[PDB]
Amino acid sequence: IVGGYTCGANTVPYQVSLNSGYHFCGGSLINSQWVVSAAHCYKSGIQVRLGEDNINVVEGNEQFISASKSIVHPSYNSNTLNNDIMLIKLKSAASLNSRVASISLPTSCASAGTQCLISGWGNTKSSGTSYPDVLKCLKAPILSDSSCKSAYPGQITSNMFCAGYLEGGKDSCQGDSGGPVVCSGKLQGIVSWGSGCAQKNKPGVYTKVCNYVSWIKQTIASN
Amino acid sequence: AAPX
Ligand SMILES: [Ca+2]
Repeated sequence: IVGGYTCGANTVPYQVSLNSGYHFCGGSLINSQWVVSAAHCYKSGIQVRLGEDNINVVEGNEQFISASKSIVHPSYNSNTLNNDIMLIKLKSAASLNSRVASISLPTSCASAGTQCLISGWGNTKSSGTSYPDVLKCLKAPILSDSSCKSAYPGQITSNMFCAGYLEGGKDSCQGDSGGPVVCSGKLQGIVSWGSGCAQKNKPGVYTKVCNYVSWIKQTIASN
Repeated sequence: AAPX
């Protein structure tokens, strides 16, 4: 997260870190056994880390649970990032509490101008690299589809939206991928891609979760 | 453009 702020320990209780010996992506807890992340985050050997704040120090409240299933959307395209969504089933159920909590899925899509909370442990610099210990947060609005397509001509599908700031300085970044965009208490987006981070005229692009609510439900019910 |  570039141009954000320290969230505060456990103030985003649905945020998870996906770890393979290091933090590599975010995700969102949607029930005690399932996490939503980005398809581009798929790999073998995922450990889901819940209840995290400082990802480099064991502080209390953490639950580390291996992924038992990682299900990329069948129509995920690794070149366009269309359908950039994955479900992870936990090997055992997380213990839910005030610091480890699910986030609701949308019942309808969000409109342009809706303010959302985007969070992660990704890079905090628009040029070069700095990875934070603690979770960072950014409040950002959903942009109009016209503005999104103007910024990314030929690259925005019906399964994407833009959020953030055209003036530069505030965005998600590498290491935030897979993490949440929450708006009025619903998980409306997944950190997906963009042209650099926090660059002028190049807002973040996010997977449009409202298009996948039925797919998520059917996939969980069958697994 | 790159994944995040
Ligand atoms: Ca920790």
